Amino acid sequence: LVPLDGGRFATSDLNDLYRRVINRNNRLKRLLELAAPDIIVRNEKRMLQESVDALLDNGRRGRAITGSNKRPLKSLADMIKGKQGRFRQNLLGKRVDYSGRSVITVGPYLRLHQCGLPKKMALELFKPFIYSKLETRGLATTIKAAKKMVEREEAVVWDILDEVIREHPVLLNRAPTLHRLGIQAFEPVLIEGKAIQLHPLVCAAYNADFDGDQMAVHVPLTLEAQLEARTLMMSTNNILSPASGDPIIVPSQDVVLGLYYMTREKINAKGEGMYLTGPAEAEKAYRTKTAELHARVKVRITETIKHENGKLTTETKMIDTTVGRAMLWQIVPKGLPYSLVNQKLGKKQISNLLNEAYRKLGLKDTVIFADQIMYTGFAYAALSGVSVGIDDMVVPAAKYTEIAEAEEEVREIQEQFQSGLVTAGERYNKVIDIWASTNDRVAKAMMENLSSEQVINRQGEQEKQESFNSIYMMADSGARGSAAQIRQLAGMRGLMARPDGSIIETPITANFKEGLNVLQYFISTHGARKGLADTALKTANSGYLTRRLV
Amino acid sequence: ERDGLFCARIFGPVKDYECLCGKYKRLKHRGVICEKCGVEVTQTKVRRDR
Amino acid sequence: VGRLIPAGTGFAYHQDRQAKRAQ
Amino acid sequence: RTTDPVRMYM
Amino acid sequence: IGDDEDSHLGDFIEDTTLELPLDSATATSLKAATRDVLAGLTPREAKVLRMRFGIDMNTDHTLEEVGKQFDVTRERIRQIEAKALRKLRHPSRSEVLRSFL
Amino acid sequence: YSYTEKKRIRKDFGTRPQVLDIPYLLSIQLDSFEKFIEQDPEGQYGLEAAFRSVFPIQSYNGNSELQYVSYRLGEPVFDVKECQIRGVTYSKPLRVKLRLVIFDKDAPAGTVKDIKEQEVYMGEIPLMTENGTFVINGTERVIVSQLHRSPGVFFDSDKGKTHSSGKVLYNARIIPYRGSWLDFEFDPKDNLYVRIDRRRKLPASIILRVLGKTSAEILDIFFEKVNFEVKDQTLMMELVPERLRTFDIEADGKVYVEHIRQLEKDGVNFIEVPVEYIVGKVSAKDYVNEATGELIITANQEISLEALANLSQAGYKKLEVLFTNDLDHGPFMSETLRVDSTTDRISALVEIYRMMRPGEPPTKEAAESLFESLFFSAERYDLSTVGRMKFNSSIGREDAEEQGTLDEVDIIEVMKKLISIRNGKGEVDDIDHLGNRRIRSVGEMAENQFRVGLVRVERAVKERLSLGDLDNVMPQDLINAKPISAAVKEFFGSSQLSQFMDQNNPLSEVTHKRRISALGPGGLTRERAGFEVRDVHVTHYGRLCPIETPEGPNIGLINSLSAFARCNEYGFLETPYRRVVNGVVTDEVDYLSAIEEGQFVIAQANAKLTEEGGFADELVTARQKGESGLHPREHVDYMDVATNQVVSIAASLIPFLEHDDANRALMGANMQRQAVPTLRSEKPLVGTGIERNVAVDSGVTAVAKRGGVIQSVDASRIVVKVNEEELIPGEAGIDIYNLTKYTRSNQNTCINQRPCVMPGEPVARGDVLADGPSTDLGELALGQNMRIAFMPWNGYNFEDSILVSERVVQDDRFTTIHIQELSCVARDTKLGAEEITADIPNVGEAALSKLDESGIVYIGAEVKGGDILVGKVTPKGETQLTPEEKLLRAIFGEKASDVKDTSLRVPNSVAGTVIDVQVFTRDGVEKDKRALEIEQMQLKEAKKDLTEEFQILEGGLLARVRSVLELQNQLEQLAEQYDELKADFDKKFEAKRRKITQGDDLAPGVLKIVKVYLAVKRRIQPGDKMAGRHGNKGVISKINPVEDMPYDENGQPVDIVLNPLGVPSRMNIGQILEVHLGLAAKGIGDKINQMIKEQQELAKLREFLQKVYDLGDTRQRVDISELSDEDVRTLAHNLRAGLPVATPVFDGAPESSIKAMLELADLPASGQLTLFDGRTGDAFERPVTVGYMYMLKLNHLVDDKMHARSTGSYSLVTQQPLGGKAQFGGQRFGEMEVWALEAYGAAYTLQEMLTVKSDDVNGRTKMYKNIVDGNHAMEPGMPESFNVLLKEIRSLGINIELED
Ligand SMILES: [Mg+2]
Ligand SMILES: [Zn+2]
Repeated sequence: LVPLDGGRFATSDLNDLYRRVINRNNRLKRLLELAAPDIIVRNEKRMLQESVDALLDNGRRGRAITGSNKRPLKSLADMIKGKQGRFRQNLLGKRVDYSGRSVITVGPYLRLHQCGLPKKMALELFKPFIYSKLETRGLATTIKAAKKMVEREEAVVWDILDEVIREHPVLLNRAPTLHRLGIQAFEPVLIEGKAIQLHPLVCAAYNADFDGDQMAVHVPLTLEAQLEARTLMMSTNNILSPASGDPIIVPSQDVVLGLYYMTREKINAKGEGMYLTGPAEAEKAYRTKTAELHARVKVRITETIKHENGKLTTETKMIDTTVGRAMLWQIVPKGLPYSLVNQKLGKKQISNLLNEAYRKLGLKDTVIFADQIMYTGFAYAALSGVSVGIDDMVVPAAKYTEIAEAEEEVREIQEQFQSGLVTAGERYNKVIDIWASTNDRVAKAMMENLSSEQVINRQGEQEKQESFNSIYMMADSGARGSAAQIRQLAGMRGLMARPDGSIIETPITANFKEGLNVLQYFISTHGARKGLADTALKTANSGYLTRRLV
Repeated sequence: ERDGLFCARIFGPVKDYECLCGKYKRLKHRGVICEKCGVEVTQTKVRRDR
Repeated sequence: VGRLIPAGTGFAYHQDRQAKRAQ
Repeated sequence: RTTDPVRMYM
Repeated sequence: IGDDEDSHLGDFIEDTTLELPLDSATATSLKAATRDVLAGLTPREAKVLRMRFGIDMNTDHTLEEVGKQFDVTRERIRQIEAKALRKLRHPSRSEVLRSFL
Repeated sequence: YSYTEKKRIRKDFGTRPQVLDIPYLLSIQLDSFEKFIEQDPEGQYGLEAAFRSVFPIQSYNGNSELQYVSYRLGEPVFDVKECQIRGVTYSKPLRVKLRLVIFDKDAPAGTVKDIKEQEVYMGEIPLMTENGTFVINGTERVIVSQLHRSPGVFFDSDKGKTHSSGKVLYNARIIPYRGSWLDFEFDPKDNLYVRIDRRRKLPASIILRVLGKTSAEILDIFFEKVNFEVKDQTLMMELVPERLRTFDIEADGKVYVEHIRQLEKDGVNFIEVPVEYIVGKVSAKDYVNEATGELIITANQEISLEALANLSQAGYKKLEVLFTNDLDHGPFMSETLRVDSTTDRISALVEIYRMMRPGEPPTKEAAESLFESLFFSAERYDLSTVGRMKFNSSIGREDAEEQGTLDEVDIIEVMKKLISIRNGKGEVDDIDHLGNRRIRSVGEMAENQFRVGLVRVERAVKERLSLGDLDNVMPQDLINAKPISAAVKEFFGSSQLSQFMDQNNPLSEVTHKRRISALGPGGLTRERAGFEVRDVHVTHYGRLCPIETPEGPNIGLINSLSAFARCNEYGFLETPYRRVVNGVVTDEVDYLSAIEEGQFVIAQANAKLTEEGGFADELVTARQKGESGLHPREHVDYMDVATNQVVSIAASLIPFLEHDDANRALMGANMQRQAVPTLRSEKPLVGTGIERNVAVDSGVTAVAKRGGVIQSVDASRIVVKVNEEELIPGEAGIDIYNLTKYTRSNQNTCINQRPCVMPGEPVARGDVLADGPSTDLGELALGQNMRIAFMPWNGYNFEDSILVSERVVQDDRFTTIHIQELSCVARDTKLGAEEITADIPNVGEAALSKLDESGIVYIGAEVKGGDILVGKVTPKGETQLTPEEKLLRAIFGEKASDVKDTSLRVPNSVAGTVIDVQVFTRDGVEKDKRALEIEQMQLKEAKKDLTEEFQILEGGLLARVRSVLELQNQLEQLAEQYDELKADFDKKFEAKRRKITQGDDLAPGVLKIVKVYLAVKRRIQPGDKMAGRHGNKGVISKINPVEDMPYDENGQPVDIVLNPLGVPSRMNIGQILEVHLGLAAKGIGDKINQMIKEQQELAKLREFLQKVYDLGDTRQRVDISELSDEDVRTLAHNLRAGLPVATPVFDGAPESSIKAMLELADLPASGQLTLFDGRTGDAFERPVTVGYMYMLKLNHLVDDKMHARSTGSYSLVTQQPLGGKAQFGGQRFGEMEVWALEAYGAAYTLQEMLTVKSDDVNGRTKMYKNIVDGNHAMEPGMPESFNVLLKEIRSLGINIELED
């Protein structure tokens, strides 16, 4: 029962319940003293039972007693139980000290064991450590002086902070924490600004993307906690998924696009057919604007095989490859075949590179290789100049003819329903198949048009080449995108479902490049709203299931 | 007040090492119960355990 | 109750207690 | 038949 | 508190009677520094200061009790305390205690 | 073209002529509240209805009554601005005229002895600002409309989720506006049951017994009768030809299949039947023999073999029975009668009294009034007019248009219709249909709460009149205004639908005033909502926007009014449509609701029209019953009025919306409401043409009430001399617009009005004189135009990250002004009175440098974190200082003071400029010096407008005096008019000075309040959230140096580098089109800039402008030859920074027009340029998409999201750290974090986070001491929450303990 502000008081409902019980017990004693009639004594005993029941467990014996706010009172049981009870809100999940929270950005210069911590958060979280060091080196005589220097933001406080942080791991967390990779230990690098810089390769573990997500920062204090963070919780030790064993640090997006563009083959490029002494020579050739990055060359590759028994066999042969694969061979550690690089590298190929590096080399080589893959992919995705434009969505010329033929055949089945040859359900299931085959044929035509091109070789002949379209490269590299999204981009959006689950007979024959009219957009919203609502309910149900399983 | 829901005799002193009547109002008088007020001179935290 | 969990780094500790409860 | 003390007293 | 049913007034009320850990550390440091400073005085002078200000003892004392514990009177004890306070008012043995204010 | 539009004409890319202008965006609020407050002679709406529903008040005995006459609303004490300044509610007093009359007991009733009539005050009604907002407790609030179930009868079913059988249980449910619910359900054994107030089920026949229905009458109403006769010793049917269509047919040759149509062409009135055909049938009447005196066969009783013989012996020859099938007719009512246990009205009344009041002894008279109160009493049951119309439409009743209570025929027809639905005829009603859902606005809610308060006062008035002692009582003694005021204050301050006004930008204004919520009182629940209500029903076309609904738990439960949606007289949403006659399409339009929409076919604006005004295609696209299809041209009935009819205002501002996925469009619409105004407002290069409507209707701009010429312009005042055609006689002739300058919004954002006018130019009505926040020349301007390159840059735009140049940071394009409130309240305590003074103990002089003599900082002081703003000292009690502390005091002196320093300090990491200080003093307290200075400052500021008005009036009067110079008469008249003007000015200034000098009604216990406004210029930094208008949000990852960013051949670097990877997967292609069109627009802008620079002749400028405005086959006909030379120069000047282009939603610019404008701007047709790397100088080997995009700075800043804590304040009971940045709390280590550490194996980290960091009281102090000492070791203890749990379990009488 405490004074909030300016004479206003805040109490607990237990006070009201206990007051009722005491008042009615006193009334019962007074009635017994006065030798009251039996009916009044009986009613008093009845209310005593009711009040004690409301105190122990309100809303169970009868109607819940409500306070002056027209809300039910909270009893002992109601606060030892429930989601907002003692157990789940204060004994299993606790608010903690030495904690912070900030928006997360991307640090492409960081390493796996490093995270970018703002100096303000580091100063506020590591304050007792700063005080300790200031006293032990004698810059501050007592704790008050140390606080004065820390608050004044003196110069030496920053050196003290960079000595405390030097080898002190910090735990980064993101809500929700679906699995154990949602909390990881990093070595802090102190940065200006107010945002935490996160290594890209760990984002997939956090399910974190930089559109405004925030992360929590925890500072372990005791030596045992620091050893646990450095030995068990380090991001370097956490590179395999505990669910399946597959690597979780596989590159995505920009890295995959860069490594894919670097490992592609172009026909009749500048510097084709040259002979190169090795990866360094290929790098020299591309930096000198002699051979294009997609030029076919013959490169002398030295290659070490590490057998299962530990045999390290070195060999050197001349391999037909491109300049880009020759360069990428520089960062591949010894003990791996060149056949792992001598191909266009999508997401699956890079995942296989990391998997085999872990299998035949261990963890340190794997983490160094993952870092180098990330830097090379970022650099060459930057140098590539991949850009999405409006001429990149090549709508096939067969789409209009197919739509016209589908309309003609739908009208033919429309003048055949009156003949009684078919039923309404048969007409429905036939128009649906007509349009659901027109969709497949339009998608196939678009993919055939978009994934091929015709180039001129050195001889002068016309030769088919895999296309270098931006959207096609995005989809084929596996970076971000798929065939269905391209078919909704440049083909046909397709048949859609009514809010009940039924399928509208007339599909959306227009794509996003040429735009939709009002009805098509309404039909699209019909499914968008379902998707969002089902995502929300799915999150709730999955959380409940995970809690029961744990 | 006395014998209420917040009584200082039953549950303990409100202020640290003091008493309601102020007769014993320092640490030197620990463990001594006032005759005037009946409040044992101790810490306030005992009110979360009594 | 706020004590070490019988898993991970806190496993061996509990084992010793069990040993101390065996004797 | 009823669980309200008020009606019982009535 | 808000439109949500998860936030209550009871979570926004702070315990004001609690002592800050910084204050506890400052108190311990002050005790240690006072012990170090009193270690630089004469045994009788340190004893009279400690007994008349109740340091490391279970009670405080007037000059009657300090006079009776020794073989010494009122004014004698009063001026030993005066001499101690002039000794500790000297700048040489006061820089440490200045930071505690 | 208007003057404010002729300055900067936006090129329109639309092709469809506009027929209906977008109406006032805030009509939904203004019309509702005007209906609430305005006088109603017929008394169906407004406070008149509320007064007439309760008054007159009848006493129990009938001695006297209180009657109502009329009402009025007085002059407000304050206006809106100072109501916000002091923190009081803007309201008008309600003054109602009532008459008290007394009736004598001896004399017959209705004899008037004496009447006492007067005007009594019954509370204060909050008024609505012209912009549709309320000022409650000094804060601006919006009442949000509610979408609720319409009153009436709703027929639905179970769909088969009750029992595993394929049977579907059907039911009906009546919802009154005020009353108790009534349900009629089917059980899974073909019986119909009744449910009153959701209680336990009862046979339906009970509700008929209680209504005076004998079993014969029940069978008559609920069944058809087939009759039998005994003719010539033969059994005899009747003739109903439709019934037969098989033992035989006794119509001779008409016999059949021992199809009926064969000989049904010929009719005979006789059919004979066996005795066996009757055995399985049930009776219909009661048959009594007078001789026997008993009841042989009862109604609804199965007829037996001996029954026929006994009836024949009784002499009865006519036998009518019921009619039962297995498909079309059913025994439901008969079986329900067979399962009922009552036999008479009173027994059924006893049964329903026992059910309604379980355990109560059966009382008859109570029963009567209970049933009469349940449904048939006007006091407890009220079916509104809308509910009455829904009822009369559902069951087909055609009368009782004013009745509001159920009667016999209502329940009879509800039962009949539900049985008809069970038979097969008819269909259930769609629960999500917008004809079944209603819009309830401010007026209706205020009426309801006012009526609740009126009932509260009615009870006491009735009791007091029932006392009877009525000799000297005037009516202002029974009326208690406080309960009514409490009710209205409760509604306007603590309702879930009364929310703080989202004031980031004008779009937030409009979207908050046009929001519709399914939550609130009488609404839905977030956890109890279902899929069906959240889904998009087809009736939402033109009524609710299918795009903008918040992401998350509130998905679908909160909607936005569409652009042209309207509320009819009944509260149902309606949308406009152009009618078609004789195949031609007419300008004039009709508003249709959801019920009226189903019948007609409705085309849409995309349908092509001929020059004759008719459809071109024979098969045009249209809708019927919510299904789209192709329909004949001559069948059309209506067409849509505009292309943006289905989308709301926020989604109508997204260019190229038809090229975006619905998800990303929804994200963009929601995210465009979170934009923060910047220092300089810049128009969108690519827009939709809706910006002017939003800017004008938001109210943030200063709109000219009358035309004329601006007499004077200033940053704070605009004075307009009105033209002599709009001058009301006797008026001064000038209008004064005072502009808001640097006023804090609800979201701590600057509200500033900037003049956009010169002295002397002409202005018309509706013209913009000042631009408010996020407005540029009358156009909505949220973000800024940024040069955009779509290309990956070294991982600094990984995922949705954004790479930003230093040029835009240096140019302050995204800098914002935030105004923050800090309050210091000096109260009165037990020890003494808290004082605001500069004599702060233990504080030096440097900290008092910015403080004045009173103890308040000056205006314009640059303050940083920790600086004192208001110096306040608090009396404190005695401190029992520790022994070493008294050593320190003895050695160093420094005696303690009687006051402690509790002063208002600037929060950490906050540094700004003090821009205003307000001091509020309780009456009777000495006003400090600063309060006096502020008082004189406000008086000096306030006398200026009155001084100017008096000066112009006196100048006109003296000019009249000179012109006049019979003579003495005119001189005396002029002198007396001058005296009258002087007296009026004196009265106005007296009222003003009284307002400023007036004391403040502060809360009890407080003596002084000091309020400081801090202005902070927040620059754009990494971690800030930036977004476009297509759902493409992002967080800035780096502020790149200029020399490191990509640049073009001419050397122009880009401003923002965006990742292309997010475009294909997310299906937001409108952004690429916007980039291309913005590139073209800025190209044309720089061409005009060049033409201006070398001072080319106006002929070439006119030719180029005409060429630009004539591009494409559009609906815009701009004639540059019709503009003056100066007007053309102003247009060219305003087009220097780019040509604004309008691309309406679903009527946008095709790719051909974009490429044509790119060609006109001498830019690549593909929109892709050759960029060069700044770091290396090498050109990128693929062309890169470069252009201009409208970027927004969202109100998600890293400045107010960064938070850190080591040790702070702790909670009172749990002894755990607080939660929140404002409270300096700690992060929550929930269940899943504990699971993650358990999975890792971190026992020690888990133990530390559980005990030391959270609630081990001794542990955390010991750990802090150890860390300061440098030990990094812990001695963990018992968590405090577990001890709380043990005590709580012990309080339940359960012995829980710890063993050793
Ligand atoms: Mg995100
Ligand atoms: Zn005492």
